[PDB]
Amino acid sequence: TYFTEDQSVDTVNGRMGIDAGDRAAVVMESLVRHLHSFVKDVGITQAEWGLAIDFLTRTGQICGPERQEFILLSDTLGVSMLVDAINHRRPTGATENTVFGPFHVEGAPIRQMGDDISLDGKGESCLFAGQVRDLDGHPIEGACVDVWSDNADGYYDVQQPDIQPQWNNRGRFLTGADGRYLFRGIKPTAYPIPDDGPVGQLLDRLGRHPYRPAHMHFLVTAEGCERLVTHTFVEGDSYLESDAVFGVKEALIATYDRNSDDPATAWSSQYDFVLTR
Amino acid sequence: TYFTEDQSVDTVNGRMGIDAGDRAAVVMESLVRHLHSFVKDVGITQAEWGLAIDFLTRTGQICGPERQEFILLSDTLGVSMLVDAINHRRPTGATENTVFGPFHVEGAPIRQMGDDISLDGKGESCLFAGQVRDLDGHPIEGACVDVWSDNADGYYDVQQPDIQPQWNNRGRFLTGADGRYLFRGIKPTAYPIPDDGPVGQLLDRLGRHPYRPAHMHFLVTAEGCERLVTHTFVEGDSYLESDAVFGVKEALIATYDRNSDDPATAWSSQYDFVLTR
Ligand SMILES: CCCCCCCCCCCCCCCCCCCC(=O)O[C@H](COC(=O)CCCCCCCCCCCCCC)COP(=O)(O)OCCN
Ligand SMILES: CCCCCCCCCCCCCCCCCCCC(=O)O[C@H](COC(=O)CCCCCCCCCCCCCC)COP(=O)(O)OCCN
Ligand SMILES: [Fe+3]
Ligand SMILES: [Fe+3]
Repeated sequence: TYFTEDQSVDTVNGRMGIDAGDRAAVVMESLVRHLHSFVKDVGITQAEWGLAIDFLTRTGQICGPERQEFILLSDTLGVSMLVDAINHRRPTGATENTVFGPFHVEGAPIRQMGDDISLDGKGESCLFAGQVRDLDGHPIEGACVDVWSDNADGYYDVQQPDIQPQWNNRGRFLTGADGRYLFRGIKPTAYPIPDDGPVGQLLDRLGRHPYRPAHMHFLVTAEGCERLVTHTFVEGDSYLESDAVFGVKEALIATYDRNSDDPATAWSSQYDFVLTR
Repeated sequence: TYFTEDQSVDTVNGRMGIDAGDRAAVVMESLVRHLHSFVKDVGITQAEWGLAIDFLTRTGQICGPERQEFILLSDTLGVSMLVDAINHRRPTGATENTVFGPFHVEGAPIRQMGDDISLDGKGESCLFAGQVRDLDGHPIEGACVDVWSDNADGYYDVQQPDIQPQWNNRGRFLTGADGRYLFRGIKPTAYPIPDDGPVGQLLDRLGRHPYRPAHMHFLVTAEGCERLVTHTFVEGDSYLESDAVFGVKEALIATYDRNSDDPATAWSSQYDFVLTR
């Protein structure tokens, strides 16, 4: 007949004109099924529906050059981490992926080893070093170590374009024959995700804080290897067990050593990445 | 301790700081549960995730004074009809609700009975008439009949702000003691929902058309009665069995009679509304 509540799912899915084995049909069949199930499960009202419409609208409207509020929504509802988890499984011993987040920027300067990526000098100086190897234990020559962090104010460069220098706490480093990287930066600082839009509103309404534990992002790539999209977390950070975006993994926690002794930098963090074929 | 695929839902929901019985917690618990189930069900890829982010973003960004693309998305996935369905359980004999759609505009001119709502004179003239009553059969005095339709070009006034006169095919009528309404308009025309944004892209990808059968919208309100948000459909419209927004109900299909004899209007359509509660 016409639409009924009991046949809502079949009614909507049955309008599709594409073959059932087309990937879009498989995805959309499940999306509609789950969406209808949700609405029925909690009895979404007309007013609640209107709230949702308004929220989704504002979420897209606040997106633009320096802000991806839909990524933040995905991130804070654990969707991003879940997508990473089911797609980027790897053997024991290989460094684990985690949530990408929205603040990677392609085409960062290719810098020299030992260069200082902290261009505004805000934070405590830190020496970052380690080795890229394959799963069989061999250093990889010509791996690209693409790194990004916030500054001491809790912001990535792209969040404060007219304040932070371009490429602040960003750089790309290409390993030599020994697989080693080394650069100077600052010790990362815990930061709230942008909380002045819908995502911040929702966290507030759920009695959730917006913070992530301090971390340095590493995107490590090499010919013939799976792309490693990860971060290292500052050991001891108070938010390690309450990351707003669910990104922490035990093995990604990095030690930070205080350097009275080597006063080139105040801190050092050593961390080795292991890629798979 | 940390996020795992198999504990993804508990991990995310467990961060809520509000009481389990708070409406936001009930809704969001189910939203996260269903959203994670969906992602797992069909194995959303990183690329698919990225496509969704972009799509949701564009959907919100194209919203504005004259277009609610999130409503259209809700409508075309059957969510709007479903929310209307589960929030109404009216008695036998009361006129049924259906999908609101995005084109109602508050504060339409209060017109006299017999006034013509068709200001651009595009379409075949039609006389619309009927009676508002209660379930016991008594006319309702002082009901407001708030009506809106497209013009012959298949657009609501707000979709062509520089072309259509303001309030074209819109008006509010207040019933007298006999409960009767009467106005002149045009016979409505089948129309595609706006198909140049994400929603149109999606329908195209699913091999679905963007069309609705011809209809006149009626929002009927009265003191002490449930708000009636409905439409009447043009009998015999070839899209009655394939409404893009699933809004058709048998009882809302209206008969249209041709008037050779009184060529004041070409057509007349008589339809009574029965309010409840
Ligand atoms: C294509 C389909 C599109 C439509 C699909 C429908 C989806 C429905 C799911 C969302 C429904 C959630 C809303 C539940 C409302 C009740 C509890 C939460 C908020 C609530 O209390 O509502 C209001 C306040 O909310 C606030 O101030 C903050 C709430 C923020 C908005 C609600 C959450 C948005 C939904 C998240 C997006 C969906 C995820 C994307 C995949 C006012 O009520 P009150 O009781 O506080 O007032 C009394 C004070 N005097
Ligand atoms: C919290 C945020 C969550 C973040 C998102 C994660 C959730 C996963 C959602 C995944 C949806 C992807 C499904 C699309 C199928 C793609 C695979 C088929 C092959 C292909 O490339 O087709 C594209 C289809 O994508 C398209 O048509 C573009 C994608 C459109 C799908 C998005 C619909 C989402 C519904 C939102 C409801 C709100 C829920 C609130 C609780 C072509 O591209 P094309 O078709 O454009 O080109 C043609 C113009 N006809
Ligand atoms: Fe980050
Ligand atoms: Fe309409």
